[PDB]
Amino acid sequence: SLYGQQQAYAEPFIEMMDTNPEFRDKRSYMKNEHNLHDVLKKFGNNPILNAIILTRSNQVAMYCQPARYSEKGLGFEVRLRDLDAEPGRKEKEEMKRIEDFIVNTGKDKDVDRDSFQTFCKKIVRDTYIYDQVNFEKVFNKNNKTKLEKFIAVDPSTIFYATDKKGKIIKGGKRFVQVVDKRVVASFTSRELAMGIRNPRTELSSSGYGLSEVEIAMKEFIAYNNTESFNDRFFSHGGTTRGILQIRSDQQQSQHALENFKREWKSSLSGINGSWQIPVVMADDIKFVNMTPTANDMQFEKWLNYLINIISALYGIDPAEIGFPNRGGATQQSQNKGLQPLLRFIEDLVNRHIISEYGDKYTFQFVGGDTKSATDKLNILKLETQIFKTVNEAREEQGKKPIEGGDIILDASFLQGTAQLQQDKQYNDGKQKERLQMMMSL
Amino acid sequence: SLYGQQQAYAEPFIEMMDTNPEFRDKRSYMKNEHNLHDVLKKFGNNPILNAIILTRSNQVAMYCQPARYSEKGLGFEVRLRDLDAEPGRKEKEEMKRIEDFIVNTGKDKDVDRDSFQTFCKKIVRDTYIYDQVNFEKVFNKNNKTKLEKFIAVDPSTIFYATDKKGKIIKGGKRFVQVVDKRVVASFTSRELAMGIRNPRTELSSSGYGLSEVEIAMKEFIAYNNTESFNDRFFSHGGTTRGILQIRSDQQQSQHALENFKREWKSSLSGINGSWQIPVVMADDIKFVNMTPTANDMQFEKWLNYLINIISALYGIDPAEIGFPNRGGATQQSQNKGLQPLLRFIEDLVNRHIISEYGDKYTFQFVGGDTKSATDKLNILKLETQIFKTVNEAREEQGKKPIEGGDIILDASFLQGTAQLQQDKQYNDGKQKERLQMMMSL
Repeated sequence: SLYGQQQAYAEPFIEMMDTNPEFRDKRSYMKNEHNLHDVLKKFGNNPILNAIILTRSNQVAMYCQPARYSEKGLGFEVRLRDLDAEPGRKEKEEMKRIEDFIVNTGKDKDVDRDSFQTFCKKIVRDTYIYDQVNFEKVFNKNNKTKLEKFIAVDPSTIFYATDKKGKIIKGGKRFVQVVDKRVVASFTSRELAMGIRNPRTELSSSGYGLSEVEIAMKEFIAYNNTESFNDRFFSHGGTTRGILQIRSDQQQSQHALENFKREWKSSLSGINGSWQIPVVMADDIKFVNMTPTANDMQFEKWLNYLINIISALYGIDPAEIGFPNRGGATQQSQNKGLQPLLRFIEDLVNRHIISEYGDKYTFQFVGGDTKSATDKLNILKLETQIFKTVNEAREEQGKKPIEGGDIILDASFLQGTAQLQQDKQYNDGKQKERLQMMMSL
Repeated sequence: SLYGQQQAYAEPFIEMMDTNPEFRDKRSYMKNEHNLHDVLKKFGNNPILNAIILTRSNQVAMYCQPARYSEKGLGFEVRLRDLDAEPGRKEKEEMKRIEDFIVNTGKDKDVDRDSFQTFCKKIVRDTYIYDQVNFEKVFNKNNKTKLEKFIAVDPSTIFYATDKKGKIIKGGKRFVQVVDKRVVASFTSRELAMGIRNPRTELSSSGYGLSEVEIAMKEFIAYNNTESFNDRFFSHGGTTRGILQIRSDQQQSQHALENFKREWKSSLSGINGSWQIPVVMADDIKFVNMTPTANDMQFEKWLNYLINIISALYGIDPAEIGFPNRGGATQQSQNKGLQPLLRFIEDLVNRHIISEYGDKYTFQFVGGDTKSATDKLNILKLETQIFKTVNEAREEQGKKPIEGGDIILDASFLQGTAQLQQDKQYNDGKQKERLQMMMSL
């Protein structure tokens, strides 16, 4: 079963003829194709698709460092789940260790291993080519419970493993790695993640994703063709402006025509000839125009239309990649497109890595804050009216408490205490004079 | 192994026929080419690509000096990792030494060695041509643990070394330098860095990067062709405006025609002839127009389109390099393109150089601050209400404490202490009169 024991079927009830009994084929949406990822692999060098992948992965790479060490606060942090909790002495260190582990992508430092930045750039590229992310989790050999590394794996090699009954394996070796159409490795759900952005309930989708490259493939082909068309004017075309027709009772001999070519070029070619005019006394002379006097690119609107569609599927403003936005206006779309990718990476990290440390922690990317010394002083300038005595503030600075602190900085607070002092001095007088009268009587 | 021992294969399982058993070839994306960097080397003189490389490396060069000595605060600094730590007496000097070492690119001063500026300009050029940065680390001959120099190395000469089993070497001499297709040097991971901006999980990518010159190569070729086309009007073209057809019962002899050319030029050429009109009494006279009356460049939109694509791959505004932005609007893109390059250089420096000094330190580029004397006085003008006595402020200035300091500059603070004084004088009176009554009784 794909998810678990259920009485609704979640896979094709009759076993479709997969090429191999051991794994589920990545069939195209229409089943017109069975090797979809080798189709999509051909577009991974497309310049528009790479402009999208590079702009997004450059945006993502800025978060990869820890916010803890980044004075602007931009980055990621490992945090307790509850905002109300205060972390214990050991929890603060465990969170710092998990942060360090993520940064190093593993327990020890090793320059030969990917950084978290390289990992994120990899999986972003994989999401936007394949809509499939995989990374292997490597556990300590002596202690299978202890995670040592996580490494990104080529998604085109990873397939769901299938039982002889055609059911997807659960609980066992759920995944296989296939190279040259033989299984070279296998993995449990514990050892390999799979992440998908565009899920489907469709039974024949078999749990695989859906690439925008598949959806937009016609548009990419049309783009490629219009690019080749415009380039072939130079690469393959006839640029010839026209034909100079000279006509007389009979055509010139080839010798005559070649020394007429010498008369021409020695008198009229280049800068040296540039403003001379030939005189010719042929019976008639005509020039036939075969091209426009002013050539430029064609199908510009067609290209714009195509790229507006492809950008709309990926959720990017064409203006970000150098194309007119046919909507005619518009940052908001950048935010709307980048935030889901960040959340997807967060979801993967939380489910697969942090879950080794248990549910008390959470991994989140965090933006900066507008909490300068000025802003903190404005806040405390209100908190000292509302809450804080001078000495609480100074203690929060690590500055020694002062005699004459322990007061709120409000004139009414002091006017109250000045009242209460008099109240005390009156009750003291009243009670002492009562006692003195009782002792007199 | 590329990264480390793993059960997922990270390289082509069957050894592909590399040209040499000893190193991994830099195959093109489609494997259409095996000598990719000698292809890319031909574009390193491209004017558009150099306009990008020069504008970026000029932007980067401003950071290269230390912020410590730069009164505007712009530059780099070596810092403790934790923002909460206060550096020890020896740590402050070690950080200054590491800064000096970076500036000098080595232990001693030597005018023959690259400065950090020259190093950064080099590796920026290398990133944007090859997407591969290499620098060698040279250790002291007497003490292999002590770093003496780091020097940038030609990335086109550096290849991954491969075992006889076709596996990339790890732990040993991971890198070789190849010149004239023979190995002239070898390096461990300790002795040579490799940096890559555009990583791939693709098994056949073999750990190498992906140049935008490779992706955009068709666009660069189209650009080159359209430039040659527009130049060849002058360099090679016929600029001839038209043919003056004069016609009569028979063509003039060559002698007649050459002395007609003398009659023409002596009467009509240059400024001297400029406003005279010839009278001619031929049977018929015709002028055939062979070019437009007003010539200008062609395919301007095509060029703009191409450069907008190339700029979008590199992440630069065309307006920065003298082209219309086809998006029609837009600094933000400059920031978005320069910040990743800075972070990449930071990541390389942290992983490879600072790591010799251990994880307690961090290298970062830092911008200036808006912390003039005015801003500091505004901040302290609030801190002296919220936190600081006069004497703490003066001590922070190195100015002697004054009698009548030790007070917060708030009227309520003084009104409180003026209360508390009276409170003391009352309790003093009460307690002394209590004692005097006890002694009387």
